[PDB]
Amino acid sequence: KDKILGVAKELFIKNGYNATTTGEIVKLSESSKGNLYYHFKTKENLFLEILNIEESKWQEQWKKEQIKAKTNREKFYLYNELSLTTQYYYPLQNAIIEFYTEYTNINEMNKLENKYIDAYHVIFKEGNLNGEWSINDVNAVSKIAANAVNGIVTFTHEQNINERIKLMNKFSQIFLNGLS
Amino acid sequence: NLKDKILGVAKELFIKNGYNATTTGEIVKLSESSKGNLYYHFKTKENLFLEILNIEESKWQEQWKKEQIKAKTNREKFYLYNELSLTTQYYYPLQNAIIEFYTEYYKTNSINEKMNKLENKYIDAYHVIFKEGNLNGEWSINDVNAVSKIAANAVNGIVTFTHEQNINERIKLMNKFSQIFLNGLS
Ligand SMILES: CN(C)c1ccc(C(=C2C=CC(=[N+](C)C)C=C2)c2ccccc2)cc1
Repeated sequence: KDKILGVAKELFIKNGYNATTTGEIVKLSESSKGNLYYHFKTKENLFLEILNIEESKWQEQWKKEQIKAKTNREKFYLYNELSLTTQYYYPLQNAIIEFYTEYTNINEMNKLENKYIDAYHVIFKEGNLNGEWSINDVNAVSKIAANAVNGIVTFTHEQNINERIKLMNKFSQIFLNGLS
Repeated sequence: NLKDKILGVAKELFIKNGYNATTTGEIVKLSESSKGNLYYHFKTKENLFLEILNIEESKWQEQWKKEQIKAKTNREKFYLYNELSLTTQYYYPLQNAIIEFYTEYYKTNSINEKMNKLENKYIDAYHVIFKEGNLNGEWSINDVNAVSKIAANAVNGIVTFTHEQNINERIKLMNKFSQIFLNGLS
């Protein structure tokens, strides 16, 4: 089970959903095509299970890291820097978008997105309560921030990590200064 | 037209079935050609696709050339460029092929280098906006290169990762973004 999950995740990250075949998982995970079945049934269910684990791991990791930022302003900076460095969830976004632009309401996938946006919602709601900013539509600002940061993460993979952190911090500064 | 008919047919098939499901045997049979000849003009399925994107990219640039004339200030041009990126990607028939292609070859240094040259033309559009804006006194931005990359990546994140099917709400979110972003530059 655990060899199929690890190799699957890696191939999905490296090649996306379509280019990863159950045969290719079978060959590199030392297990039968019927071994993948029963444990996972289908390629889709294996991927969705990988996403469940990834988003739980990401959410665990953020629970621990957010104590390090005292203000919600600092938490926005921190969360966005961590999205670039984390091994969890963010590395799969290209596989996730592809899977999303193919699959049949499994879409009920939207509770995976709402979780990923909810970190910003807490940040922005709590910042509202602690007088750090005034935001009337937190739901909208949360979605905008999350998807914007996701674009900065996902579309700058080619680059040096220090420069990516520098671009991201400038984004965070512009964005927060724009809530003024 | 060996090369041009393969381009047209490949485009149709990429629209119809996406990048991954479309094979070179299909492209060549419907073009009345051969895989040896496809290999000759484009070497790979990957490079054939990249050539289509370059022709399409050129069409997008000429559209923006004539559409930006209706936005008086560079501030208005920023809002418009972002809304156009969104609405165009929403109906664009090659969009799914582009996503499939990108999500497969984004970590391949060979292809991913050529993807960057395409992407940089988008960032250049933003650079012109922000530079012209500096000159016109609409804002004062020190690193126009950084800000242009940030805008381009941020706008396309909003377009790609947003799941709201309602195009009205998507447009509203993008215009809010443009407002926040520009307000942050002051
Ligand atoms: C048809 N059409 C107008 C467009 C089509 C595609 C793009 C994209 C993109 C993403 C990031 C970019 N950056 C960071 C410069 C540039 C382009 C893009 C979206 C999803 C997957 C790959 C690329 C934009 C416009």
